[PDB]
Amino acid sequence: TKGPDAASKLPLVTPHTQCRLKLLKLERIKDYLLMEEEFIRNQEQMKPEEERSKVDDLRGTPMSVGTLEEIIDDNHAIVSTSVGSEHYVSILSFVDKDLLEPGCSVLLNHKVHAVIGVLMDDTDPLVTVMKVEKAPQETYADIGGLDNQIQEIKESVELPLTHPEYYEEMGIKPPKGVILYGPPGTGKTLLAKAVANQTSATFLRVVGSELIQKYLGDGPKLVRELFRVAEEHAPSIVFIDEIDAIGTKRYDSNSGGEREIQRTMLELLNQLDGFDSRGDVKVIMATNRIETLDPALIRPGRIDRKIEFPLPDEKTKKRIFQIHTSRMTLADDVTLDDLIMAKDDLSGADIKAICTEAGLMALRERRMKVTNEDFKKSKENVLYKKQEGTPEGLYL
Amino acid sequence: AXXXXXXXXXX
Amino acid sequence: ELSEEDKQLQDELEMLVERLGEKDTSLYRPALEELRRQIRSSTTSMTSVPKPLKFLRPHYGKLKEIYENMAPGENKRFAADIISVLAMTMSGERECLKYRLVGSQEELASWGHEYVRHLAGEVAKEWQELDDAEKVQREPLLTLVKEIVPYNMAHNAEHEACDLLMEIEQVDMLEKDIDENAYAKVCLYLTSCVNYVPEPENSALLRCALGVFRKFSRFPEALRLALMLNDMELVEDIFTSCKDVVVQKQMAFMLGRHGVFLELSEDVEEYEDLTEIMSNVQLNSNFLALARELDIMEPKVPDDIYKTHLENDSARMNLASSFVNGFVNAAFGQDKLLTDDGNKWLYKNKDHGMLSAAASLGMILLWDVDGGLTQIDKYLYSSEDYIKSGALLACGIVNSGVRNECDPALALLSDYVLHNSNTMRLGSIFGLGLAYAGSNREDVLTLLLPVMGDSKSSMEVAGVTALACGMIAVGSCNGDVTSTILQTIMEKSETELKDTYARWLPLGLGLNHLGKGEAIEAILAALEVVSEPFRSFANTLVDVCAYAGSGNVLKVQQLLHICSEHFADMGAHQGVAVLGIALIAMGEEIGAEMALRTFGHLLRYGEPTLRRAVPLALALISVSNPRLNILDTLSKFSHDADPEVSYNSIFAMGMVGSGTNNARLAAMLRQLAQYHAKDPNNLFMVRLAQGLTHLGKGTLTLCPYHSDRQLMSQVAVAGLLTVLVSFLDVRNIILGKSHYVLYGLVAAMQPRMLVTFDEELRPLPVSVRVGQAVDVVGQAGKPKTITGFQTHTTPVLLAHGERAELATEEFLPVTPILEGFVILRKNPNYDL
Amino acid sequence: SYDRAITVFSPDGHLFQVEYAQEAVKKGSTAVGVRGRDIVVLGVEKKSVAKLQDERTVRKICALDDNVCMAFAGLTADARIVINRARVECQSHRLTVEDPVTVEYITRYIASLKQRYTQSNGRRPFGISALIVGFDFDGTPRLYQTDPSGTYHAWKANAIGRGAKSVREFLEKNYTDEAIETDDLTIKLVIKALLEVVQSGGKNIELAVMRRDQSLKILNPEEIEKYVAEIEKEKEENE
Amino acid sequence: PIRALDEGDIALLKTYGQSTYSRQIKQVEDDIQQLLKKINELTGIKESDTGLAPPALWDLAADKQTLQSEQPLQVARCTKIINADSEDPKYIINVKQFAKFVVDLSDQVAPTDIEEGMRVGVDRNKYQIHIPLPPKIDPTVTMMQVEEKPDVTYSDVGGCKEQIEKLREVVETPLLHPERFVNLGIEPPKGVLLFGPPGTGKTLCARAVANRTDACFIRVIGSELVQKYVGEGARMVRELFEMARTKKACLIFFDEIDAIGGARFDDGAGGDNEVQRTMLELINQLDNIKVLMATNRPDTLDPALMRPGRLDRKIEFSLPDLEGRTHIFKIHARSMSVERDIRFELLARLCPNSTGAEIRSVCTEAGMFAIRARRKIATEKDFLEAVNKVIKSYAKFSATPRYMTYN
Amino acid sequence: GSSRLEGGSGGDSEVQRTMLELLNQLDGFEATKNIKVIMATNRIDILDSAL
Ligand SMILES: Nc1ncnc2c1ncn2[C@@H]1O[C@H](COP(=O)(O)OP(=O)(O)OP(=O)(O)O)[C@@H](O)[C@H]1O
Ligand SMILES: Nc1ncnc2c1ncn2[C@@H]1O[C@H](COP(=O)(O)OP(=O)(O)OP(=O)(O)O)[C@@H](O)[C@H]1O
Ligand SMILES: [Mg+2]
Ligand SMILES: [Mg+2]
Repeated sequence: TKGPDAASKLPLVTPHTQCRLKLLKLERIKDYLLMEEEFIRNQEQMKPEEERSKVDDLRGTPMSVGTLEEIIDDNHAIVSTSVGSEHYVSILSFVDKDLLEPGCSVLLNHKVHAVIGVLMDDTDPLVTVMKVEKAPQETYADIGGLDNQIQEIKESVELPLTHPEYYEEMGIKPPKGVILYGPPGTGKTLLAKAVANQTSATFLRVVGSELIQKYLGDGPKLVRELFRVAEEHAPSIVFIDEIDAIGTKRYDSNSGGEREIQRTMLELLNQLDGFDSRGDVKVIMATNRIETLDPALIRPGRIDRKIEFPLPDEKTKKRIFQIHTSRMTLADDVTLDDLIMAKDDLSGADIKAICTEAGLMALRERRMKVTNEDFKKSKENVLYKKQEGTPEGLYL
Repeated sequence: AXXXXXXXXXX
Repeated sequence: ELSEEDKQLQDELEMLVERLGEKDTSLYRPALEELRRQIRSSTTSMTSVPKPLKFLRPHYGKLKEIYENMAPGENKRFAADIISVLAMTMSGERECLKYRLVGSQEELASWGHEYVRHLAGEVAKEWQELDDAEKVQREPLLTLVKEIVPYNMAHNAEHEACDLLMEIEQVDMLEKDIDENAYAKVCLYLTSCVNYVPEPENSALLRCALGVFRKFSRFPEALRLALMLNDMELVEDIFTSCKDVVVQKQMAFMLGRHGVFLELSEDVEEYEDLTEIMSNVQLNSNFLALARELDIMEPKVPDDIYKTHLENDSARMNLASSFVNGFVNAAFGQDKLLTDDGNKWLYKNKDHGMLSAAASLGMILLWDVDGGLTQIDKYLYSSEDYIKSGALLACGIVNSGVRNECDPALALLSDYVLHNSNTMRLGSIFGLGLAYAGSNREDVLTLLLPVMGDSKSSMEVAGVTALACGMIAVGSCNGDVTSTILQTIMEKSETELKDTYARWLPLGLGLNHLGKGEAIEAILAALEVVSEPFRSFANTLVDVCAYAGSGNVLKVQQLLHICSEHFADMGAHQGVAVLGIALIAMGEEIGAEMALRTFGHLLRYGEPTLRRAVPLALALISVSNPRLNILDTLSKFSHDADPEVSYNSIFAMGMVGSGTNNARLAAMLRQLAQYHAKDPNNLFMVRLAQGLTHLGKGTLTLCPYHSDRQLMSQVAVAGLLTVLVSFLDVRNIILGKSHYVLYGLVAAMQPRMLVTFDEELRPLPVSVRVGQAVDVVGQAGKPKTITGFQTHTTPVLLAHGERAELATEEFLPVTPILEGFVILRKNPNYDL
Repeated sequence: SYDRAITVFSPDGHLFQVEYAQEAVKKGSTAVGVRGRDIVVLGVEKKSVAKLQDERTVRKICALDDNVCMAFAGLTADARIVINRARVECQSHRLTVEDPVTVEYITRYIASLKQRYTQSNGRRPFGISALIVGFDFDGTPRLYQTDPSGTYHAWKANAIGRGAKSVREFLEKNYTDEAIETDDLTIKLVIKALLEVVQSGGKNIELAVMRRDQSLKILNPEEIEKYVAEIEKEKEENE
Repeated sequence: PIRALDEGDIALLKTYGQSTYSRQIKQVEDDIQQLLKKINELTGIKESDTGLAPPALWDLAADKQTLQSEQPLQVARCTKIINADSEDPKYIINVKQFAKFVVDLSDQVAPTDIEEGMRVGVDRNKYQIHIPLPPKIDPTVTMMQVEEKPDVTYSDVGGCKEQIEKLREVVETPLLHPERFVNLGIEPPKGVLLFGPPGTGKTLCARAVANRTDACFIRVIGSELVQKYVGEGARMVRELFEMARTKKACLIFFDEIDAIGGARFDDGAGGDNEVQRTMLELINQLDNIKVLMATNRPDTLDPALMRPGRLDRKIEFSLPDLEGRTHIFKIHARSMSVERDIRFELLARLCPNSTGAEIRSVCTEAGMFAIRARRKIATEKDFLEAVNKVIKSYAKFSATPRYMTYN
Repeated sequence: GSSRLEGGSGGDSEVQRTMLELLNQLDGFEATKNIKVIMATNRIDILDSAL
């Protein structure tokens, strides 16, 4: 357990009004940053052998990496070369006959194959990029409304790590695995990007299409790797966004290609709740269509809390507006209620386009102050792709 | 009915 | 291109600029009047690009020169306004500013908000570029800041308004222009900007922002700042100016919570109540009061804390047993092991074991000079009278954090501070320091004076002795005490210094100089006499104590250099250096969180001595603050191979979790105990860490910061520094003969509670939406300062970084910042 | 696949077509029915004229008999056909038995009209949830609500159409014996109740009131405006 | 008429009205970002130690010797023994991937030590059989067997007493008392294929059988049996079953058989048939070794693999009846901090047609309602609030307006 | 990027998995800086509502 390799977030500078309080706080972050660079650089310069040097001479360069398969004697193991062959190499003294485990990736001498070192942390480049290093920059205060949905997603991924006493003092096991579903543009991924900017646990991410490799076993083996790293790195959250790509309803497909995707779902379906129960690895799926996921992948036990994200309500839509018109410069005549009240199913991604557009309709008239007409026009210009589709005047 | 099919690649 | 309106406007402006070619009488007055109208009309409009400025791309050389010749009177000035306004769009600042300086005056409002601010910047730019070499240019610039600043005050631009004055270096006028609807925005801003601002402007801002609180009779707010500057005189005036007793009462409760004592004249009504409130005699009643509502009066036992059932009698572990029955049940007024069979318990501790156990007797009962002092009647006179130091620390510890009119600490301790036995004296001086920490009382300071010069006193007596004096005169730079410390420090010999306990002598020097970096230039000058290493070591450590909480990146950069160096007499200077960054940077959250990254780098790229200090350094940064990132960081080094790092990391965990009852920290602590079961040194302190993480069943915090984390507690910062530096050499100090030093924290031990009382002091259970505090600086209107709301029925507990707001408008608290004990005044505005 | 027929039970004993049928009622305009001591008020919202069509051919509140008025939701085509049958039933029973119809009976017949259509295939249910209100009880006011399922229910106050959940919740917490105690007070409640109209226009609220042994009275858009104003004046106590 | 922003226009938009700190502040933010970028690179490379042993346990002088005298030996298999004259055997050895060679022993080995078929080590140069090698213990298959017994006991599996009894007569009873199945001469079903709606207790009745095994329980992953290289799927199937016959009282549990048990179909133009030939190597294998299988979707299994010649017994895990749901509840609530009184019988009738897991989330959500509001006792009112969110909240629409028909 | 059909025997399931990638790439967990897309189509009703 290497511990949570949490993201690296620089502190936050607020005020945002671009006031001197802002400059000073950025300077303070810069000052320590300049200071911190000083120590790193001044540590190599200020900083100005006969035991390891002998070891590196026995190893030589380069050093192959094959898979250990059997420890025949204490000083002999069979190592399979990187091509799938086998070899009855010799186990030298410097290697630790403890870390040497069947399945471990062993460093092999190049000329005379002989175990020389055990290469832990051999996680694929395809799953070591899945780890979020630079934390996203959208804090829970950037998400407006969704207080009922946020709390549901904060009692499975944040609270169970800060106040564990509550849950274990009551007999629950903290809910682990939440399916964020709802219409497109409601905030599913933003709430996810917000748990990464608050959590202190390794936040692996996927896109539900990354874990479908072409090779027959490349697929199910990347998932078995991702949940090996998430478990390895202690507190972790695996965010499989757009889960609909891999986990759709199983069916008797007459196409081998489609029988390998399902052979990857039936791995994510067993790497979550199957024999040999999990450790501490929460999973946050997202999907705009919960009506096509397999009844098993969202069966209570793997996805315990199905957070439903409806289109914004009138009160939320008014809070959504301010979070995106916080940095804008509205004139005194910009009374947002004229646009919010409409019965148009204005999603939360629509609201940020009625903000980008109403700010660009301002440059049209050469104004950095958006008046009230700049929103009326923008609402129409931003509200297509949905036109108007409904019944005729049948119902009274 | 008519079914288009994908495919993998046994290395 | 343009249109009929745009192209014509280009020509109309083009004709006006061209017509100024000659000296025709009807070309200067007529044309300049037109430019005045068109430029004014567009600029005094919406943010629309000022078409006059876009069309007008002419050169002022012809009009600037003729300006002089062409009617140096009004006709000259008019041209200046047209060119000046055209300058703001372009980059001619020096000329752009000086045109409004010399050209037509008129008024700033007539041009436009965008113009006004641009003149604001240039005025600040010119003033900064104008030094004390000449005020002739200053009077005009100063006149400009006279008018413009009122312009911002009205236009929601207080930020620029405060920003404008700060740039000028002079911020007096805000006093005269702040409206009843503005002081909150301005006063909040300065308090937020003051921390970052460097010396001496930061100090000037505090008083000025303090002043603004004065003009509008917001007395409690003036209190918080008055202490921030740590100047008593302004406190005394507000004490004197408070014709309202209730505000007088409250501002004493904030004066007390800071541990600040001002001799109250009998002319002030309710002197005893103010004295008793300031003396902190009423604290004990509330604390016990708080317990009865919370139902935590029952004392705990070490076995339950450790949870021996889940895990798969040496004198040492008995101490860890003795300590945990300290901190854990400390201040609760009753312990199930140290009050009934104590003679039996201690007897299984060999000397220093007895010292620790006896001292916990006093810390088990804090803030009761009677109950504790009566719980101080069965040991001290022990057959092994060596434990007398033990109860003497208990004697002194009980008086720590409080002041009794009868001066018990000096009475009992004085008769034994001269006791010949070395151990008898250790408790005397140390316990006395705890009792009167920050008192600065001349008597006790004087009585402690001979202790320094008493040659017969052993070094361990001396090291505590200098520490004891320092803890009494913390943050006052007491000339007598400093002289005694400064005179005493010089006389030290080189051979006697090389011992570890001489590591404490410089500590006493700084503790006198905590929070005043201006006066520490001299103190570092005097220390230069002594020879190294301790000359350099004292210099650094004295340097750190000077800048406690200053937020001085300069000293931090200076301090970081010392740690950065790669050299044994240099490592003591380094170790105090890393702890230096922790203390200096721990005022602001922005810097403090950044010091973590620097601490982390010092560990991966650090060396033996540094790697030991880093675990301690993190301790001061987040005392009683279970930030997961820091708590995790201590763990990953909680198993380290070096014994010192393993101990320090374990102690840091205890501090970070002090009083937080963090389950994760406990579970983390329990697992470590199993891992280190073999090594008594680790097991002792990992068991100790579980002890600190349950300080007062969590009902206490060692955080040196009060008042929304803004008001520093000087006496507190003294304590943590003693144990932390003393931990710089744990084996000789902690693992050695000095288990008692851990009682140094008792100075900063404070309660964290949310008990709401009615106006009559009866507990008034008021719905109080309490959650994570969110800054209201820069947020227009009535921003919510509490997030993650969780309505609690007071009394309530506020983990560090939490703020409580009275969710019922029925009452209007006298002091704006709801921390500690607040007098809730029933709202006259509320109607049922 | 158990939703493409009217007499095919789902695995869990559900008549899904009837359940789908009540989906039309949720898509009509809000129609609230509150019964008072001497004036049983029933209102219609979302009047939503087209600006170029006369509103006489829109009437949604119809008097089934001289003593019983019927305000419906659901789909208009079926609403006219149900009202016509009910109007014929109120007279026909009068001829068969001299005494005129009561409110409960007509509701029982209307529920008897709908039910016989949902019972057998090859016939689509009426998709209207009608509020049956009428003083004809000869002393006691009584307002019922039908259901395209076929069950008639008696409520002291109701809400049908697009917004029943909002209106109904706001109606329980504001209906009391004190409120109904006055006639003008009784109407003030419905105008307040339907004041939660989709846009709260205040101008698209139509309330009709019938009184003991009285005649129906479609409030004119001058008395309603006054009542809308008066209710607004009463609501002006917030400040 | 959307006039394009003229260059003259752009200059003003960006300077007119600018807050005098704008250029500076935006400079500060830009400085930080580049500064952070540089900060990582100077330290981003974190040493990844390579598993060297402590300095004490080194023999560096002898280590140079092993690398110098000892030589790498390719691991091969003797596929035949020609026995040219019975005095010059001329063994044929397979080098796995290299090729098939007719080799002869190095003098060190004994002619009688290399028996046909046993793994034989050869020399890189001439391929002379230098040393015999132990039979192949698969690195993956060996890890498959559940070395740590699952903690779930049989008392945790509720409402499936007749389904557990039916399993205990095929997986436990014929393995502990092989005398009731002999007296009547009934051939014990040597495999059951647990099927049921997802989340009814298939894998819990699997871990439960593991906690009381007395056998060697092998947990077949499903993923590992589908390997990239052709054939390596079947090679694993054999090396698992082979690892069972060697053991006495071995149980194999192929969880999620759908992975490698899809209905056959000609798709040879692709790697799918690779997986299919891995099943046909499992169908041959199946038809003291008991076999279990779990499949939430049995209909996708090959008819051949569900015949009563391979999977003699098919236990159906149905949705619990009421007398079992009140029992599934008490099993998961025995550790909850519930108020003594809870009418669990009542909570069983509010979860109609609910699986054995959604009963669990009702117990897990019940507390979460008791944690949201600071009550340390999860009262009954919470559960009804729980059954509204776990079961009802996702059961169906069936709502008041459309439910005033049922009374 | 035509509307996502229900996964089954006959239904676009691979042009879908690449649609769910572009869908995430443009506005996904990782924000994109300075990349712009100019899709051009004829029928605008047959695209999935996420695109
Ligand atoms: N409730 C909300 N409050 C504030 N911003 C919101 C809200 N809902 C959506 N947004 C905005 O939506 C933007 C993008 O939408 P988001 O990433 O949340 O969608 P999604 O759930 O990932 O959608 P999809 O189904 O297409 O994957 C964010 O930048 C965010 O500012
Ligand atoms: N009938 C049940 N009785 C008790 N617990 C159950 C029951 N059904 C599910 N559970 C709970 O759910 C866990 C796993 O559910 P289960 O074993 O049924 O999964 P599964 O049938 O393998 O699902 P899938 O077939 O989709 O993989 C059990 O360990 C237990 O905690
Ligand atoms: Mg998304
Ligand atoms: Mg299973």
